[PDB]
Amino acid sequence: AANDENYALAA
Amino acid sequence: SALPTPHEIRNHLDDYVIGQEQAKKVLAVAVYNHYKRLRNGDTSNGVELGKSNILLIGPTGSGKTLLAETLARLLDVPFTMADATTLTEAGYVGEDVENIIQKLLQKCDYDVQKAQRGIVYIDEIDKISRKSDNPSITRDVSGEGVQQALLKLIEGTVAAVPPQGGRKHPQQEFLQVDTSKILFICGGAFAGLDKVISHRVETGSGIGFGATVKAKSDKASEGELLAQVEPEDLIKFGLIPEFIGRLPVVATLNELSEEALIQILKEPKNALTKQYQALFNLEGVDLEFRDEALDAIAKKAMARKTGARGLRSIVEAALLDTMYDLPSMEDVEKVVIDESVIDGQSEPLLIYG
Amino acid sequence: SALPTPHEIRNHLDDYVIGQEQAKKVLAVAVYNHYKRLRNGDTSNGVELGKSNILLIGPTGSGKTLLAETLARLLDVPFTMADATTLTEAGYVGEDVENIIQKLLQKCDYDVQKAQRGIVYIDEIDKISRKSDNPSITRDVSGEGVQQALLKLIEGTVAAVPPQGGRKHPQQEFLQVDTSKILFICGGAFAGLDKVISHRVETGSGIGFGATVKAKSDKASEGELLAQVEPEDLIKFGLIPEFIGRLPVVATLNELSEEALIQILKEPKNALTKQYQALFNLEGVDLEFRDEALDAIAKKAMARKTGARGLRSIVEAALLDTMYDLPSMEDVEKVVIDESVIDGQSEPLLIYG
Ligand SMILES: Nc1ncnc2c1ncn2[C@@H]1O[C@H](COP(=O)(O)OP(=O)(O)OP(O)(O)=S)[C@@H](O)[C@H]1O
Ligand SMILES: Nc1ncnc2c1ncn2[C@@H]1O[C@H](COP(=O)(O)OP(=O)(O)OP(O)(O)=S)[C@@H](O)[C@H]1O
Repeated sequence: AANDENYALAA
Repeated sequence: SALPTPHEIRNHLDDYVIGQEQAKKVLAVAVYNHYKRLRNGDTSNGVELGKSNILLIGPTGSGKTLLAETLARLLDVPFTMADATTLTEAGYVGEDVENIIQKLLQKCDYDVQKAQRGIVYIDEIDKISRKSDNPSITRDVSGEGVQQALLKLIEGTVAAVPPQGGRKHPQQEFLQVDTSKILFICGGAFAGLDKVISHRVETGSGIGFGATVKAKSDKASEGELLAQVEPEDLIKFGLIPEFIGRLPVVATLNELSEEALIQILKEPKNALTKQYQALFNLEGVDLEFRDEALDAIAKKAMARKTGARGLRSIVEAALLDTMYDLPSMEDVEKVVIDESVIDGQSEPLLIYG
Repeated sequence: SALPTPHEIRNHLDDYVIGQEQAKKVLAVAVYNHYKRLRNGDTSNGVELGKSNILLIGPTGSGKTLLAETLARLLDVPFTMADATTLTEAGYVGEDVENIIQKLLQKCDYDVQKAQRGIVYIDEIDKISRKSDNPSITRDVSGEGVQQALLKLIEGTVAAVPPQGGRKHPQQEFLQVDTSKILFICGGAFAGLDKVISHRVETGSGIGFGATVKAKSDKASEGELLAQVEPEDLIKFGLIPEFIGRLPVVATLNELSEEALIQILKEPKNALTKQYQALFNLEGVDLEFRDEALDAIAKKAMARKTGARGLRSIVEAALLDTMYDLPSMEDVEKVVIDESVIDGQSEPLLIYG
């Protein structure tokens, strides 16, 4: 999977 | 089948640990009670049995960490060991407190029921102690944030433990594991706690004629001061009253002595002498020691004030030159260490044949 | 297969190192003992072996960093270096302590099993020492904090490191690398430690007629004082007693002299003089040195107090004008350097074929 499994991220 | 009595558990620990009877009894009693609570899972009695956590306050190299590792070899329920230093409150790059539960789940094959009845050990608890000198204006996440987060977890609360523990996204789904019955054991070598206790217990300072004068020899030993420990003293160290309140059981450890240290060389299952003796056996060489040599070694280690770990330093120094050329020689069967060898006035007596 | 003996290991290290027999012996024994622990699971008897971490103390340019780099050439297990200054407490912008283990995995292609028996070297460990931080006015993430995190890591514990930087959130499966069998070597130059040891060794109970001891003392070299180092002295330098307790064996280094520097210029394989010879040989030009020149070089190096690294500065400064125009002309077969050339009152002699 070139794209990450999670698009949203948390800082 | 049948819950083992505390005597059986204590006897097993004696094979790997020497001394510290109070700590052994407290740990054995806690395990015995935990097993009994697990047995009556239905809880026919109307009253809801409440758990009691344990705290360990002892000097460095006193067997605090060793006791936890040895207990795992005898326990049957899940057991885990964590480090409080790496812990950080939620919402920061540091791992969350809930990650500890994730580790326990791995041991029990991700079983919620098993994790609820599991045991957890914590180390370096003294490091997270707050700094009274530091003003409250600056937020502390490593020391203060961890204590505040462990309050609900220790007392018993539902924790949204992640499946793997790597990250905790709000949108992500997490497993719910209650901690109402889980037992936690905290340990740590509180540095400077004896000074606070002595100031409060003695209160003998004063230069005036009326004020009493106390000699330095009259001062109690560090181990003795630790015995007269109260929650108020720990609060001065930097622990919030809420955290210490969750820990009603307090246990202390005594510093090792020359006579006790001598036993550590041979009585333990994995004693230092056994490791070195076996290390020489796999090379076709025999190793022997003398009781007089052990006394000198223990006496020197006490000066280092580093605990049992100091013994490894002394042995390495004496046998440094030996191993440097041990396999180079030939026609050697046994090696004998004399008392003078430890003092540096002689070399090991090689046995040929 | 047969494990190499310490003598063979010392011979290879003696090529790239000079006058470090004491340090070379300790390193050779450790690697030899480490390999023995790898061939057998625990022992023929069945008891596990505790590891012994090495602590290297020596002035700058004494070969502390060189020893680790040279040792990697003879090691058949994963090896990696680290910087203590970068390390910081968890939950901070600074590099995490667990990242050190991550570097080791890179060497063995992310193999958890190989890393478990790897060797790790740490440099400039004195930087994390406390600087009069005994009151603990504020927590030091770069200092005392780093030591606390390394306490359990050196002893042995599970480390959660991402296999591929958290590829996917579900089923992350963070690698659990136990460091119970991973050797650790710490090294750093300590400034002021000699004075601490001198004060302890210095006699004199009191001043005045009442004093029963004259307090006579004699000047001692830096290396001599470091040999008498004890854990108590390190504690006063700003190190936690628990931390030093994890390093049982301590090795010291000495300074260099004219004879040592002179030998280092020609005896080692990758010597400074040999490097310049190869750089000139490829251009069809031969280079030769003289004993008198090396003497001036050694004196100038120790006169500037720049250590072994200062040698390069003097050599290049003497051959700057020489190589600035060497490619221009031709028909030159050999070059000769004299003592007067180093002094700056002469010039190198050129030989035409
Ligand atoms: N009674 C004992 N019997 C055998 N080994 C012991 C004993 N007490 C200490 N040790 C040794 O000391 C080490 C265990 O140190 P611990 O006392 O458990 O930890 P600590 O030094 O008190 O603080 P931490 O948590 O390790 S930073 C091991 O190397 C043990 O072999
Ligand atoms: N005995 C030696 N033989 C050859 N080169 C040496 C020797 N001792 C030092 N060097 C040189 O010194 C450099 C390596 O630095 P070190 O000697 O390890 O000093 P250091 O301890 O690394 O200083 P730092 O910056 O505090 S790590 C290289 O340029 C080596 O060539």
